[PDB]
Amino acid sequence: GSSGSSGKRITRPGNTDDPSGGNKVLLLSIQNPLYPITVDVLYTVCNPVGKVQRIVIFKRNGIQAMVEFESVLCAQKAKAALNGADIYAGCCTLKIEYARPTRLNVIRNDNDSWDYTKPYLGRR
Repeated sequence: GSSGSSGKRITRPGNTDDPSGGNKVLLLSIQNPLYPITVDVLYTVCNPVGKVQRIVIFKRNGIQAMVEFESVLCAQKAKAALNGADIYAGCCTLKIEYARPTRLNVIRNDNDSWDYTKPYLGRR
C-alpha cells in the first residue's frame, strides 16, 4: 500500500511591470528617406547637440536607426533639438521615439552601424 498528498501554489517569475518612459536610447525613424541615410547623416546633426555613443541603422518596414546617448539627460535635449529637425528639403524628417530597450548591439563597424564609444576594433 501507499499514500501521499501533492499540493502547490501559483508562482510566476514575472514582476510588476511599468510604462516608465525615458531612456538614453531613442528610436529614430527617417520620413521619406529618398536619399541614402547613413549613420554620418545622423551623427552629423546629432553631435551638434551632444556626444553620441553608437548608431545602428536597420531596415525593418522603413529606414530606421537607433541612436544611444551618454546619459538620459542628453537624450531629453537631443530628442527635442532633433524632434522635427528637418535635414533635407521638406523631406527626410527625423521621427524620434523612445525605443523599448535601453541597450543596443553592434555586431561590426560599418556604414550601417557605427560604434564611437569603442573606435578600437581592428588593429590591422
